[PDB]
Amino acid sequence: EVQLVESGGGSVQAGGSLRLSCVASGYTYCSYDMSWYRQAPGKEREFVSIIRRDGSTAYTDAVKGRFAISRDNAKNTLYLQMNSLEPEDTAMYYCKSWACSSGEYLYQGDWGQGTQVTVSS
Amino acid sequence: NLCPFGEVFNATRFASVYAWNRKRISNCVADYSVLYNSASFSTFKCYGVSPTKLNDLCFTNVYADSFVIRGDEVRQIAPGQTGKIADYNYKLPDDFTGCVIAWNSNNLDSKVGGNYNYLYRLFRKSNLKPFERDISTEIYQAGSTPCNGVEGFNCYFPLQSYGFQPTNGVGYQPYRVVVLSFELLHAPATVCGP
Repeated sequence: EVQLVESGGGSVQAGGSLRLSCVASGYTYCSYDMSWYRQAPGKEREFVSIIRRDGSTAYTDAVKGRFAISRDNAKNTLYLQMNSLEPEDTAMYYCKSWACSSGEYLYQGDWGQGTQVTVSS
Repeated sequence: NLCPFGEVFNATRFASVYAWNRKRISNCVADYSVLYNSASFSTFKCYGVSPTKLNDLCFTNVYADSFVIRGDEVRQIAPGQTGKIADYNYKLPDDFTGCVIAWNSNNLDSKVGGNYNYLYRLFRKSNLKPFERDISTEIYQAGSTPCNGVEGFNCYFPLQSYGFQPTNGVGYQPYRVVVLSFELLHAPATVCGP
């Protein structure tokens, strides 16, 4: 089925850091590739980064060499580390399980509730 | 004995269209008349087929491709077709034998500020072969220019959410689609009748 849930957001000074935490639960017949997205509220819901099963990242050009995506499959928990935050990187942030397979069961993907990150001058 | 269609059609959730479901149906009896003039269903186009004659005619397998697109895209769930869906999500073969159901599902599959959970493949390196599925999370090279695997100029993440709101117009509303595909390759009959 999967319930995803985000955590660890809120207001912070510009230049600081934050760690976002996507906790999963009761899982499927698969390890899903997983992503982060944000809503620059106004601008539509927009791609931030991915980690695949195969472990390759890709990141959107916006946050390159500033943000970092990682998972600890032990916890079944997914990390967005965000360094050198500007006010642009304010948004509701969302984690995204993708489609993956296993022979006819076909997990579509799921999104979470989100967490608001907020940055200032 | 009777076939499990009510689980395909009257289903809680449906496939995003790149990520298209199927059941094969076998070893059961199929009253299809409660589909054709059910007439709860909007669109209903049979190719290779009179939609009487199937209701006492026999197949090795029936396969039932459950998924969800925009209304304007329903044109593409059809042989010889072109553009985003027939190219990149779900093709049909040019001498297809089968029926194509859709119905408007705005009442179900839209929400207040947009259901993200139905989805579609924009770009892809080449077109899909008949009944190909793709689930690639892998960046598209638009340019000659390399990607660095950074989403950016000429370097695009190839899946999108449709984002169905109820306040949409009728073409940008969601339609739920089934594609009954019929075969009889060579070992035995399993689906008819009565």
